[PDB]
Amino acid sequence: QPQAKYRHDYRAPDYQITDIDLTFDLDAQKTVVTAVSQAVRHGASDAPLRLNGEDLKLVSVHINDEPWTAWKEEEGALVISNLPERFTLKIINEISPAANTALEGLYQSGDALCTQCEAEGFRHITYYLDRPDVLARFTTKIIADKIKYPFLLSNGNRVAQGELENGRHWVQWQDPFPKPCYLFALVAGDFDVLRDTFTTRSGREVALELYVDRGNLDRAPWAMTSLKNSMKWDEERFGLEYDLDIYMIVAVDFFNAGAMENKGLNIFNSKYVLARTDTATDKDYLDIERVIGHEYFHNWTGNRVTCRDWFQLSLKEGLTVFRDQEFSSDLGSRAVNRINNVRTMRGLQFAEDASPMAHPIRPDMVIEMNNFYTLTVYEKGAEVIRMIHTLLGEENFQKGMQLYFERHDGSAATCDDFVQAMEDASNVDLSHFRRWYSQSGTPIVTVKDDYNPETEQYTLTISQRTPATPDQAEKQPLHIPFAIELYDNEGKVIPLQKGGHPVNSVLNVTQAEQTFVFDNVYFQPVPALLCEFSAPVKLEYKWSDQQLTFLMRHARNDFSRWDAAQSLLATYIKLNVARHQQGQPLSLPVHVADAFRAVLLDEKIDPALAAEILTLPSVNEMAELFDIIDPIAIAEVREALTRTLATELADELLAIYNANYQSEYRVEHEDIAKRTLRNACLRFLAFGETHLADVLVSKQFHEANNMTDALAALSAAVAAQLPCRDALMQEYDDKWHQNGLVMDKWFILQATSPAANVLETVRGLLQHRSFTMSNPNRIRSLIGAFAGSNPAAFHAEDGSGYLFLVEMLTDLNSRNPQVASRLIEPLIRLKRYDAKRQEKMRAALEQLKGLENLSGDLYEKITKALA
Ligand SMILES: N[C@@H](CC(=O)O)C(=O)O
Ligand code: NA
Ligand code: NA
Ligand code: NA
Ligand code: NA
Ligand code: NA
Ligand code: NA
Ligand code: NA
Ligand SMILES: [Zn+2]
Repeated sequence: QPQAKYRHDYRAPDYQITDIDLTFDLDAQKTVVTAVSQAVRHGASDAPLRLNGEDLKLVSVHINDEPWTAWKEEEGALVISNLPERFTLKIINEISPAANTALEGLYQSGDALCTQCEAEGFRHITYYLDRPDVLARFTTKIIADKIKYPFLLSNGNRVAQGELENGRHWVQWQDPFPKPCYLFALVAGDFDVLRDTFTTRSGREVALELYVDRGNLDRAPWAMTSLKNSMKWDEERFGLEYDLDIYMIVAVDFFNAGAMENKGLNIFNSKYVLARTDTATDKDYLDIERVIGHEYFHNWTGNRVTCRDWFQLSLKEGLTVFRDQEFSSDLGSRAVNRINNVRTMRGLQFAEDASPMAHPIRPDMVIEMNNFYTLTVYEKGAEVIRMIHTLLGEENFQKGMQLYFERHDGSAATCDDFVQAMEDASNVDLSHFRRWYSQSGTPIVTVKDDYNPETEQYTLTISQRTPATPDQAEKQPLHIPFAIELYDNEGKVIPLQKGGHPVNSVLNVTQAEQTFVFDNVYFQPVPALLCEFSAPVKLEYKWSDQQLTFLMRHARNDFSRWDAAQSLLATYIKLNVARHQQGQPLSLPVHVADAFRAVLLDEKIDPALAAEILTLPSVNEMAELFDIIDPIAIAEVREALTRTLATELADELLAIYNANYQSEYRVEHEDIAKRTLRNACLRFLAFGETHLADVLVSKQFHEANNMTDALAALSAAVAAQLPCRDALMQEYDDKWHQNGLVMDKWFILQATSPAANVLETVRGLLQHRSFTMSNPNRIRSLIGAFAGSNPAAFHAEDGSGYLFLVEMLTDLNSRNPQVASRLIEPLIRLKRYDAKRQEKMRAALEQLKGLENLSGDLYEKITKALA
């Protein structure tokens, strides 16, 4: 079983490879790879060259065309001794794409051949320095059957091509930018292609090419549009242009993650490309936008400046996630973006940071690097970049970006390099701030206030601490940017000031305990605290219900209104989960329902914001409110809350639902906001009087002129168990079974059903004609959704959920360890549950621990969990 690697052990490579010339004789069963690398020794004279390789059949090794005798293969490697200081290495080896079920390296996706090399997949293709601080100029020649693989793509530009006998042909590509090998890509296959052009602001014309399976061309234009929007935004906001002549994107159906930023040749999960208005939701559209942007933004933050080592992953991922969010936010509703990203942080990433798998955004120890493409590295990473932006402001932040690229373009850099550039450009000290890179867990910030009428001073007393995590026992105070705003009783902002002088509204919370005093506060204020979620922390402040509804009515930033609503609900969620556990039904003060009534009827509230306030926290967000999670109580309480609101607000709900009717479907931000509000009302209405509800939901499903409205109705039928549910579900199956992406939404609904027999229906679905264990999207939509988004069923008291997940992981461990490791995440959270649940979950993990051929991916998580 493999060994952890440690950040502190980094050392510069003994050898570099500057140029590599690859040839593939491609065939599904047996591909022959010939790799000619120019190498240069940088370390000691007697150091052997250690090349990484996995599942390779070595055919030959030459050094300057001399067959080499001074080498040996060992586990995962080829070690070559006694070398000159500079030489040409030539390796020939074979691999087998068709046997590759793990989907890393060169593998088969339906009838196409494609690659996934990040993190360490290139070593599955040939023996190489598969580490991202080795940067080479690639030239890639691909030879293949002309009829099966008429398109032969790799990074860069086409520089040669020819025909051969026996119906073969080849294309050779060259990419002038030196790159680590995780950015290599190869695709071969037969595709429809949508071609278009973007002209950069300095007048460079870029050819854009989107390759999709035959018959999918009608689902390509949105993705192409989003790519152009991405290129334009990166110019306007960051000053960055694309740096090559062609930009290819290939949509493939078998892909473990969302997409991959391979230079000039991104490969995407089809989920994040294909859309038409009858197949895809507004959410899909905005996800496609996000992910096309993200991969495009990587061209600079990732490709032109790469990562010295994998412990620096957040250097590219946090930053690129921050960029995708700023892009979505600039183009769409900034408040909705921020809100959703906060919901992800509080509801999903916080849970990871309290799990056995916790780590800092820049990890210190890793066994299987594929386990570290996480909510923490990505989402918390972005929150960290956003704290830098909070602290410097946009103008200085952009100077730091410029200094970062000027210093590091064409190299592999570290997180620390990025911070240093931000500090040097801005003259803001971020010494203490760096601790966000090295410390795990979610800080808890405790605030106490005092208003003094004699002195006309408001004083905040702010504390922080981060509990210990399983990985780190010592924790220290962070540099928390803690934004506030103070409101008088009409809703006007009170200027923050002290001893004659303006005070910055971003307070520097750097110690365990400190006090901040504001002068010239002539009237007792209501504060907004942690505005725009200015740091990724838990806030402990004893809000009154009235302060919160005041904020819902007057806070200047949309986000603060949302967040005040979430704090209002939180008290009553906790109340009612304790009640539920004692058999007591839901209790909600009248004035709380009235605060939501007011939001429904305030015509001055942006519908984008109203919709989010009227979207109740998910069962994951509700779970973060508790020390011990009771998932059955949480789910029953969320249902009961929804039915209570539905009853108390029925007439207003119906009215706003009807008022937001739109006969034209458009993918435009104002329209999306109205629809989102409409459908937020629908969710409550689905839990009204049974007959009204059944009629309204069924009508929406049947008369929808787009998938957003049809899915929302179908989902409501499922959630509220309405009489029409089985018929609507069967209709959607009959209509859409041949379409995987669309059936995924139905699999999710099945898996997250509140029906008593959900598990049984889920097992049955393992034989459904649209399901297959060969496809990660199907896996995640049916199995992963059950385990991860239906905690109430997953955690059924008879333990049937755990046994089901064990059976599924027993298969996936061998087939596709990365998807297995995604799916195991719910079981590793056992210590958040009660003793009886812990016990069955430990047993399930001990069973897994005992699997023959346990993957490293699962071994890592399972041993942290059982600790
Ligand atoms: N989203 C993919 C790759 C990326 O960051 O673009 C992953 O989890 O690796
Ligand atoms: Na190099
Ligand atoms: Na990536
Ligand atoms: Na990259
Ligand atoms: Na905007
Ligand atoms: Na991966
Ligand atoms: Na507002
Ligand atoms: Na949670
Ligand atoms: Zn990324």
